[PDB]
Amino acid sequence: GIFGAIAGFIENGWEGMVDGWYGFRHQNSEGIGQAADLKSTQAAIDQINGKLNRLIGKTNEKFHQIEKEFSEVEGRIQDLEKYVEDTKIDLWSYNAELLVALENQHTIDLTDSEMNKLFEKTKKQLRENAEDMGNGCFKIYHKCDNACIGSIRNGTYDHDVYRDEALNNRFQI
Amino acid sequence: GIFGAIAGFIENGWEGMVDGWYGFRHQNSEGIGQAADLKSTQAAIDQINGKLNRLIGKTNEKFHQIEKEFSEVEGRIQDLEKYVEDTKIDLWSYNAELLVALENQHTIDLTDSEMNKLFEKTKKQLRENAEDMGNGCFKIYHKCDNACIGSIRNGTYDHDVYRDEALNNRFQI
Amino acid sequence: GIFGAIAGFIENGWEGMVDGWYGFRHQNSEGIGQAADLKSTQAAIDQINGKLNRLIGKTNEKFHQIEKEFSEVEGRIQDLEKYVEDTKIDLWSYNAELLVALENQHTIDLTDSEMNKLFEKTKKQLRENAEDMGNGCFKIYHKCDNACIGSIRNGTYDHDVYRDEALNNRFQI
Amino acid sequence: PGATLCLGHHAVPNGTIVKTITNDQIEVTNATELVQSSSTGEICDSPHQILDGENCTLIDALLGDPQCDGFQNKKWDLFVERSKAYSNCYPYDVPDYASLRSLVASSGTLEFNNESFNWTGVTQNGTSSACIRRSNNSFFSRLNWLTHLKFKYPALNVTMPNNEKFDKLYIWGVHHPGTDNDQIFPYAQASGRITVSTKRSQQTVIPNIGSRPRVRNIPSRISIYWTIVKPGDILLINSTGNLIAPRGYFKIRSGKSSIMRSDAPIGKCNSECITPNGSIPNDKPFQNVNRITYGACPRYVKQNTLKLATGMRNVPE
Amino acid sequence: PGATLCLGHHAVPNGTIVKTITNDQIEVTNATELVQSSSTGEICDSPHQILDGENCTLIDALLGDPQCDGFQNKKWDLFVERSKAYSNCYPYDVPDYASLRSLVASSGTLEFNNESFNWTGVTQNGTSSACIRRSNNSFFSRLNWLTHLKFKYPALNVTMPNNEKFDKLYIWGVHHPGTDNDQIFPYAQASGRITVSTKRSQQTVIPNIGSRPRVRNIPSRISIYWTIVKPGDILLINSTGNLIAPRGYFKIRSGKSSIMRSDAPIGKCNSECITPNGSIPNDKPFQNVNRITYGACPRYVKQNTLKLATGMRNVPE
Amino acid sequence: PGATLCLGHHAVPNGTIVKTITNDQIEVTNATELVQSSSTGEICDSPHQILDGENCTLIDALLGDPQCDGFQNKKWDLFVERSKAYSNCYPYDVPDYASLRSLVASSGTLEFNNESFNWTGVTQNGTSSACIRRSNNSFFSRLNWLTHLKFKYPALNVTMPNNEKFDKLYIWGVHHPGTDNDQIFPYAQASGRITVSTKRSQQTVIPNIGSRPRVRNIPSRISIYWTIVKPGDILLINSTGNLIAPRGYFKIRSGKSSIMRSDAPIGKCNSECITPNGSIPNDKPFQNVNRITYGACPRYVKQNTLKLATGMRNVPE
Ligand SMILES: *[C@@H]1O[C@H](CO)[C@@H](O[C@@H]2O[C@H](CO)[C@@H](O[C@@H]3O[C@H](CO[C@H]4O[C@H](CO)[C@@H](O)[C@H](O)[C@@H]4O)[C@@H](O)[C@H](O[C@H]4O[C@H](CO)[C@@H](O)[C@H](O)[C@@H]4O)[C@@H]3O)[C@H](O)[C@H]2NC(C)=O)[C@H](O)[C@H]1NC(C)=O
Ligand SMILES: *[C@@H]1O[C@H](CO)[C@@H](O[C@@H]2O[C@H](CO)[C@@H](O[C@@H]3O[C@H](CO[C@H]4O[C@H](CO)[C@@H](O)[C@H](O)[C@@H]4O)[C@@H](O)[C@H](O[C@H]4O[C@H](CO)[C@@H](O)[C@H](O)[C@@H]4O)[C@@H]3O)[C@H](O)[C@H]2NC(C)=O)[C@H](O)[C@H]1NC(C)=O
Ligand SMILES: *[C@@H]1O[C@H](CO)[C@@H](O[C@@H]2O[C@H](CO)[C@@H](O[C@@H]3O[C@H](CO[C@H]4O[C@H](CO)[C@@H](O)[C@H](O)[C@@H]4O)[C@@H](O)[C@H](O[C@H]4O[C@H](CO)[C@@H](O)[C@H](O)[C@@H]4O)[C@@H]3O)[C@H](O)[C@H]2NC(C)=O)[C@H](O)[C@H]1NC(C)=O
Ligand SMILES: CC(=O)N[C@@H]1[C@@H](O)[C@H](O[C@@H]2O[C@H](CO)[C@H](O)[C@H](O[C@]3(C(=O)O)C[C@H](O)[C@@H](NC(C)=O)[C@H]([C@H](O)[C@H](O)CO)O3)[C@H]2O)[C@@H](CO)O[C@H]1O
Ligand SMILES: CC(=O)N[C@@H]1[C@@H](O)[C@H](O[C@@H]2O[C@H](CO)[C@H](O)[C@H](O[C@]3(C(=O)O)C[C@H](O)[C@@H](NC(C)=O)[C@H]([C@H](O)[C@H](O)CO)O3)[C@H]2O)[C@@H](CO)O[C@H]1O
Ligand SMILES: CC(=O)N[C@@H]1[C@@H](O)[C@H](O[C@@H]2O[C@H](CO)[C@H](O)[C@H](O[C@]3(C(=O)O)C[C@H](O)[C@@H](NC(C)=O)[C@H]([C@H](O)[C@H](O)CO)O3)[C@H]2O)[C@@H](CO)O[C@H]1O
Ligand SMILES: *[C@@H]1O[C@H](CO)[C@@H](O[C@@H]2O[C@H](CO)[C@@H](O)[C@H](O)[C@H]2NC(C)=O)[C@H](O)[C@H]1NC(C)=O
Ligand SMILES: *[C@@H]1O[C@H](CO)[C@@H](O[C@@H]2O[C@H](CO)[C@@H](O)[C@H](O)[C@H]2NC(C)=O)[C@H](O)[C@H]1NC(C)=O
Ligand SMILES: *[C@@H]1O[C@H](CO)[C@@H](O[C@@H]2O[C@H](CO)[C@@H](O)[C@H](O)[C@H]2NC(C)=O)[C@H](O)[C@H]1NC(C)=O
Ligand SMILES: *[C@@H]1O[C@H](CO)[C@@H](O)[C@H](O)[C@H]1NC(C)=O
Ligand SMILES: *[C@@H]1O[C@H](CO)[C@@H](O)[C@H](O)[C@H]1NC(C)=O
Ligand SMILES: *[C@@H]1O[C@H](CO)[C@@H](O)[C@H](O)[C@H]1NC(C)=O
Ligand SMILES: *[C@@H]1O[C@H](CO)[C@@H](O)[C@H](O)[C@H]1NC(C)=O
Ligand SMILES: *[C@@H]1O[C@H](CO)[C@@H](O)[C@H](O)[C@H]1NC(C)=O
Ligand SMILES: *[C@@H]1O[C@H](CO)[C@@H](O)[C@H](O)[C@H]1NC(C)=O
Ligand SMILES: *[C@@H]1O[C@H](CO)[C@@H](O)[C@H](O)[C@H]1NC(C)=O
Ligand SMILES: *[C@@H]1O[C@H](CO)[C@@H](O)[C@H](O)[C@H]1NC(C)=O
Ligand SMILES: *[C@@H]1O[C@H](CO)[C@@H](O)[C@H](O)[C@H]1NC(C)=O
Ligand SMILES: *[C@@H]1O[C@H](CO)[C@@H](O)[C@H](O)[C@H]1NC(C)=O
Ligand SMILES: *[C@@H]1O[C@H](CO)[C@@H](O)[C@H](O)[C@H]1NC(C)=O
Ligand SMILES: *[C@@H]1O[C@H](CO)[C@@H](O)[C@H](O)[C@H]1NC(C)=O
Repeated sequence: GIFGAIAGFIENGWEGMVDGWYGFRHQNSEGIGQAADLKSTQAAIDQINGKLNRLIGKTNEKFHQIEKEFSEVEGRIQDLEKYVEDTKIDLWSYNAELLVALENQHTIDLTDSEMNKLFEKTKKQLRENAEDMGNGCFKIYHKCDNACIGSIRNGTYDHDVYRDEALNNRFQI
Repeated sequence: GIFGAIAGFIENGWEGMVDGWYGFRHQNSEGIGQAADLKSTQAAIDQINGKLNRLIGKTNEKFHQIEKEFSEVEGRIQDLEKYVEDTKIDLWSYNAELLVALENQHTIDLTDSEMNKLFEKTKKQLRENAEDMGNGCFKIYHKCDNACIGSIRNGTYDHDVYRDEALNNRFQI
Repeated sequence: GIFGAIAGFIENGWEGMVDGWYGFRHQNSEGIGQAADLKSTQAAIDQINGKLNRLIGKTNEKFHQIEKEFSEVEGRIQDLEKYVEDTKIDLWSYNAELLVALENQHTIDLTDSEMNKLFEKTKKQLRENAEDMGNGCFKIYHKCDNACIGSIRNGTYDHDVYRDEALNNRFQI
Repeated sequence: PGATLCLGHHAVPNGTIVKTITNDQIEVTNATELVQSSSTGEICDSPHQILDGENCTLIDALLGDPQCDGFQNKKWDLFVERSKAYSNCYPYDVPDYASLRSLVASSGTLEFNNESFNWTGVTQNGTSSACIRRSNNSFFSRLNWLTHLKFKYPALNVTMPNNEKFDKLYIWGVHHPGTDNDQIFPYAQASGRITVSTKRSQQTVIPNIGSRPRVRNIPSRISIYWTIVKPGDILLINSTGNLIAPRGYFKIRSGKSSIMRSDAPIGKCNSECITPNGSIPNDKPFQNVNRITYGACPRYVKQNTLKLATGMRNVPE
Repeated sequence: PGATLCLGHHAVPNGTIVKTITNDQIEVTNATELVQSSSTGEICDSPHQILDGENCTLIDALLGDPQCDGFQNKKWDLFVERSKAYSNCYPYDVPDYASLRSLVASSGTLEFNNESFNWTGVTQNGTSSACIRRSNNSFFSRLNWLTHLKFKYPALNVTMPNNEKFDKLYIWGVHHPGTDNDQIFPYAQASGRITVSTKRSQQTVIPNIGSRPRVRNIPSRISIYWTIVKPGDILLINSTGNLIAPRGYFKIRSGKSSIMRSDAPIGKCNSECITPNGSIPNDKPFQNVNRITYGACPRYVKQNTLKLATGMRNVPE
Repeated sequence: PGATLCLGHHAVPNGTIVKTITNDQIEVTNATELVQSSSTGEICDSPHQILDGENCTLIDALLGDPQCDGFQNKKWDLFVERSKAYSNCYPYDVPDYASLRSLVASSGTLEFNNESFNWTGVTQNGTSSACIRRSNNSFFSRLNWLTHLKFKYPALNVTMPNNEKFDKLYIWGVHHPGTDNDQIFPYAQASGRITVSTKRSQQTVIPNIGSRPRVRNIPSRISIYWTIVKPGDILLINSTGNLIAPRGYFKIRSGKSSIMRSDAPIGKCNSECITPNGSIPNDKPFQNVNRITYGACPRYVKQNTLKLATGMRNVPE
């Protein structure tokens, strides 16, 4: 939410992307394609596994404790026993509620951040050869076949190769 | 703070904007105007009401508890009673302090984020017809009357209509 | 991490920058230089000192408490004493662990944010006279001696002075 | 010429200071208080059932001290004891006073059923000048002071089964005589012994003859004890003297009931949360009025104010 | 013509609802449960040593009630008391029953060493029809009921030094006779006194003659007390009657041992965390099965579900 | 040609590892320790008033055991009991030893005012060979062992009003004789009874004659009890024998005072926070030295280190 990509300038997610969390869709001369980005996907996943490592399978051994149910009315010492247990349980119940609320807010934010970082990285890569349409798509102003698209996804795209073609197309009348 | 807009590249807020939290000021041929943006304003407000729903009117019923003042010196059991209550109160006092510090830091950050998202959204909308002056204002390089400005605020501005005019003005000598 | 600059589009830090946390490296006609930015550096440092003011030297006076070791087997009341202390210690141990994890995540994020804000601020300042290479460096398309660089660092750079030179160089064939 | 379009945000002339993680003082456009710090000074009589003890402690109403006759069989969500309260009957003590008070307060009722104990061979209804009821020498309404019949006090061996659904609470006592005469006049013999037993319990108590400092001209004391009898079980009272016997039992319930020491007046008003200083609103999540609370209440914290920002950072013109 | 390149993220048809700081309901692609809310209903016999009490309380096994003879010298990580349990020996009570239970449960062993106390001039091994062992009148296996020899019960003054490395735990008692005959038959004289002392402790106990409601046809009672003797220190038993003497001592250990009330069956399975409802998995950090736990367990919370998001916000087509 | 302008951040050759929400090991440029884990091993004598008990427990100094004569009327913020401490007077016990220790430690003073009790008809100042003071048979300095005058010990009925602003604390005792001779020699009669009463309290205590294991050649014991007397109220001592009477009262204060078991030496140094292991700095918010603390101290946590990052993520060349 806090970065503005997921449920923001990206209108919706893609149900047909099942091999990654983030990726690329394109239209060119050779057709309409989809490929997942592994690095952004793994970066989000590693962070979420980070939180899980701290929460799953981390329990604390306790043995002899106080009594916590009673068959007899006894007064003062039993009031104290009950009160201590009730106090404890509210404090942990509070910790659990807060914990999940903050972690969930952070997970939503870091997943939105990875989307944004992928978008920005791709924008810089394209230099003057493309324009941001504002909905997470770039209009690329040169012929860009499947090898060319592939090169943008793998981080090997050389903007100098197409720059002349692109400026001619962009600053046309 | 963390996004750099409020108390950052935006030099100050506007006291004369009383109908929204975020908005637009413009100078054109027809004069100097101000209009609030409702969507960004409501997005920030909904999140803050979010926090309030979790904090206001959510109290916990407690009934018979332990005694917490004493007229007699009694020793061991009274020490334990006092110590339990003192322990409890410090833990809740800690929870309350931390809670407000984190929420306040988050509120400041999410309000800064909404400013930033509005700014970015407007920048993309303008395409090549405007430049970012770095203080949250755009220089628009075409004639832009009140209907045109209105169209940028409502998200209906078509950059293609003015693009020729704008590039001619931008890349002049 | 969450902004994408430190350990992101900036490939690594600079060990030879010892007078600030953030700064500028340049190559021009007059050579290759380095200068730290004081404002971004102080902004990060003030926030971290912020956290330290809340954590260092803030301790709580406690005096007569309960007993916490025992030489005798006594049963019920001793079970309660031990259980209260054990309960307390786990709750504080939890508070300390969570506190440091959140603060550390926030410190990493706000330091990344200051990097990003400096970068963005510099980008806006350059207007159409430079391009973002995607690795935190700008290619500046005009002659830019040490006074000119100095002017970008001090926030006094006037982009209009060089704009003609720069557009001619950028949109060349 | 073209146009200029500036993006921006609001501000206010009068900001408020809040704390954050990185800064103990930052100005925001608006904030709200999370710590409740004031009461009206009244205990609201709704929506909880409030029983004002007035001149009576809970224990005095339990035993049946004459100025507490109005409390008979009353219930309460919250019993309020006043600091002006005082006893005006036979001087007495309760080993574990605090526990008896607590378990009665928590039960939340003074409902009393009379029982007909077979007290053959003793004189019932012993009274004193220390416990005046309706201008006549009297005693605790729930207690039955047994003395001699024709200068003989034979061994008592009286039984009472609990065939009910609930626990019965029996309240009873031992007369500790001040002098030899205070033992001879009522029991016309040397010493008493009291053994109150059940299938699962036994309490045994010896009177100790001896002068105590006078309270309402009386150097003797009564010591009060109690016994709970489960369904199926049976009370057995065995006595050779000095027994302050029960006239029946109290019902013991479980529920939300309690007791609070307070000198705040009771008002005609509706508030969910009660403190000794008066009722308090419960909109806020925290309060610094009193660690002692009853009802749906904010949690007690040491801080007197905690501001939650409800607006952006304030950056005025 | 050129090309279009769209950046994006996945989504799923079936999202789940989670809570956040700003929103109580937001849909994410995936989540996992942090509150464990179910058991199989069995207490797993591994990897903790479980001792099923069956018909016996811990205290009945301690004293040596005949139906608990199988428990002699057993150890346990966790002792499980069943609600069907019942006593079948001489009726008795324990002042501070709860503390004795607790310290024995915590010690985690019933290891008993016999000692030869010099009981010259009394008759040992007194029995009753209330405590049947192998179709014969018997008594508690760890206790030694002393009566008269040739209609005389002289003063006992018996000693036993602790020369061991560990604390010894001595369990002993006082016979409270129901009637005059229950005092004359066993001790053939009027009254007893028992003083159990060490260098650092003394307990003294008077028998009180008096009828209690019959339990297994017996109106008398035994009252059970205990004494810990440190290394270097010495036990001293001084008695003129009514002593239910120890036959030796129990070792008292420290360790991880405890006790739990539960009617759940014991199963052939391996689980680290035990509750009275049965064992539970301990993958999750929180649980709402029972506040009573033994082992490596999730912490008890009031909430029945807490979803942690493990995916981005879900924004379907 | 133009120019290149690179934005960047610093780094260091020697980073440190910290924990975050998403990663248990991330390298930052700098960090600081939040858990204090060391002491110098000394208890600093400033700025709190430290009273080193040396060979004396608090209770021995209270009673007035001869080797503790130097403690008379001393005050303390913190009383330090040493494990080498030992008693060297008449053997004694205290029912609720722990509570008496605690309330005296918390009061923080041994200030004692003598009072002139009307002990007519008995002999004062009884002594023993077990309690040597200045090479002569003596007794506890605050206690007054009453014996017979001309082979008669009449009934005592002595009174003492509290007309002060403060609560008085009275310390007193009962002599439990070892044998018949230990009762006849001092009181020249069969049995004692002690009843210490106020308007609001009564304690009554019977001596029990009986041999205890010898401690400093003595098979008798003294049992120590206490009584608090409010302003307006009156102490009453009623005795027919075996009374170890008070010579006056102790002031009981409220304040910050306490007691700590420790074998650490006292040093000439200034530290706000004391543990049994020695004083510790209190810059850090947490500590893992000891759960037992006195003063302005970091809170005790189970962790031995917690690093707070004070720098950005370290990403070296
Ligand atoms: C600074 O920030 C705070 C928090 O966001 C704002 O304070 C809130 O302001 C709103 C609107 O002005 C208040 O809403 C009103 O609440 C009434 C109930 O108030 C009582 O009960 C609540 C507990 O729920 C307590 O917090 C409070 O102290 C009161 O005791 C409603 O009855 C009101 O409803 C009115 O309008 C509706 C129409 O929609 C009608 O249906 C009603 O009949 C009625 O006429 C109203 O909703 C709210 O109480 C405030 N909250 C808090 C926590 O204080 C400030 O407005 C803001 N300041 C500025 C300058 O913007
Ligand atoms: C929604 O989000 C959750 C959390 O990220 C995902 O659930 C996890 O999914 C993975 C993989 O499917 C699970 O991993 C498996 O764990 C097994 C052990 O499971 C038990 O123990 C754990 C405690 O550690 C409990 O949480 C759990 O309930 C079980 O009782 C391993 O044995 C599995 O290993 C298998 O593969 C490896 C090969 O790498 C082999 O070595 C093994 O032999 C074996 O064949 C496996 O690692 C994990 O348990 C789940 N975690 C939680 C917390 O539930 C969901 O997948 C995700 N949903 C979707 C649709 O993506
Ligand atoms: C890694 O990160 C940490 C935390 O940011 C840095 O450590 C701090 O460094 C500063 C400066 O070097 C230290 O400041 C000094 O504090 C002195 C008091 O120290 C004692 O008391 C504090 C409690 O308040 C304890 O934390 C500490 O352990 C000591 O027991 C002052 O007296 C010093 O003042 C000096 O300079 C001023 C001039 O401005 C003069 O007025 C004084 O007379 C004196 O000469 C000084 O302020 C600070 O103590 C450190 N804090 C912590 C928490 O450790 C590291 O510097 C940083 N590492 C790197 C490599 O950058
Ligand atoms: C100056 C002075 O005090 N002299 C006492 C004298 O008071 C005392 O006699 C007793 O005095 C009290 C008043 O303080 C009562 O009048 C006692 O009478 C009653 C009572 O009201 O308490 C009468 C009552 O009917 C009795 N009830 C029963 C069931 O027996 C009780 C009861 O016996 C006693 O209260 C038990 O403690 O007494 C009156 O006895 C004499 C007596 O020795 O001593 C002078 O020194
Ligand atoms: C109808 C009725 O109950 N009448 C009682 C009659 O029971 C009672 O006699 C006693 O009865 C019980 C059964 O309830 C036992 O039979 C008692 O005998 C034993 C016992 O088994 O308990 C015999 C045993 O050998 C004795 N052991 C020793 C060491 O002395 C014990 C022991 O003395 C007593 O249990 C101590 O309390 O007794 C039997 O005595 C008579 C007795 O007065 O009263 C009728 O009213
Ligand atoms: C070998 C052996 O122990 N034989 C004992 C013999 O010790 C014992 O006599 C008593 O011995 C102790 C020493 O252990 C003391 O000497 C006792 O004398 C004193 C005392 O110092 O304790 C004298 C003192 O003046 C007395 N004070 C008062 C106020 O009366 C006290 C006091 O009476 C007693 O301590 C009370 O317990 O005693 C001395 O009595 C004899 C006595 O029966 O028994 C042998 O077997
Ligand atoms: C024991 O001492 C008390 C205190 O002097 C005596 O009680 C006083 O007795 C007189 C006359 O009987 C009363 O007027 C006083 O009010 C009593 N004062 C107090 C404080 O109780 C008591 O009589 C003495 N007891 C015996 C048996 O002689
Ligand atoms: C005191 O009263 C009880 C109750 O009536 C008597 O105990 C009963 O005695 C009969 C015959 O001996 C038994 O069958 C009953 O089972 C007993 N009932 C209970 C509840 O204990 C007791 O005998 C009386 N005591 C004396 C000494 O007379
Ligand atoms: C009861 O037994 C104890 C233990 O044997 C006796 O105390 C011993 O008595 C001798 C000689 O009088 C002393 O030297 C020992 O030091 C004592 N030992 C202990 C452990 O106290 C005691 O005398 C006996 N009591 C009676 C009244 O006969
Ligand atoms: C990009 O990467 C994929 C392998 O992941 C490969 O199939 C494709 O041909 C690559 N294209 C270019 C232009 O590098
Ligand atoms: C934009 O929206 C406002 C209504 O909110 C309307 O008055 C204005 O005319 C609109 N202008 C255009 C160009 O859509
Ligand atoms: C920029 O600032 C530095 C002083 O910090 C100065 O030495 C330099 O000459 C300045 N240059 C310009 C062009 O302002
Ligand atoms: C309560 O006691 C006071 C003072 O003795 C008296 O004036 C008032 O009338 C009493 N009220 C009741 C209800 O007994
Ligand atoms: C109990 O009552 C019975 C029968 O009247 C009698 O034999 C016995 O002595 C009494 N005991 C006590 C302690 O009152
Ligand atoms: C409430 O009453 C207590 C009495 O102990 C007092 O200390 C406290 O200051 C009062 N608080 C308020 C807010 O009136
Ligand atoms: C437990 O008691 C029940 C009911 O009396 C009986 O059927 C069962 O056989 C007993 N088991 C043991 C082990 O004593
Ligand atoms: C203790 O035993 C001794 C010696 O047999 C005897 O003199 C004394 O009276 C006994 N006391 C008690 C309370 O049993
Ligand atoms: C476990 O047993 C307790 C018995 O008090 C019961 O209240 C609770 O609901 C049970 N919980 C589950 C999850 O079976
Ligand atoms: C403390 O006791 C020891 C050992 O008996 C002795 O050497 C030392 O002098 C004593 N100190 C005081 C102050 O009594
Ligand atoms: C208390 O002292 C009085 C008067 O001397 C006497 O009559 C009575 O028996 C004494 N009682 C006790 C228990 O000492
Ligand atoms: C402090 O003393 C305690 C004694 O129980 C010991 O266990 C602990 O390890 C000591 N800690 C340090 C840091 O010296």
